Amino acid sequence: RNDAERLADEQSELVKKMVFDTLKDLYKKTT
Amino acid sequence: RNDAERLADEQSELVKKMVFDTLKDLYKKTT
Amino acid sequence: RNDAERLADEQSELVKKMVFDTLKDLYKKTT
Amino acid sequence: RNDAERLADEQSELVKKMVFDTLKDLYKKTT
Repeated sequence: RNDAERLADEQSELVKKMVFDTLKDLYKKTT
Repeated sequence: RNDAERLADEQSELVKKMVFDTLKDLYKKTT
Repeated sequence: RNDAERLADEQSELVKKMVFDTLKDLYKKTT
Repeated sequence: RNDAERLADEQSELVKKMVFDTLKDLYKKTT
């Protein structure tokens, strides 16, 4: 069993999604 | 919508894999 | 002259700082 | 404060250099 593995995936997915929104609109300001 | 989107996507996945490993070690110390 | 170079640094610095706060408190939840 | 901090720092710089290059190309298309 590895809760940290699955658990870590969650938190990581939360950050990746957050960056998307930011970088998304941020990258739009240029183009 | 534009390159700005496809970009933010490449960054997220990049940041995810990065933070993904971090959390792993974070819990490793105490699981 | 390269405004994109210096300009890019700014935006990038804004994201890095943002991630710090997030990852900071996020990494604290573990330890 | 703890490893959680030193970590978030390593991630930021990592995400920065990543987003730093992106912006470069973003403006490259139109500067």
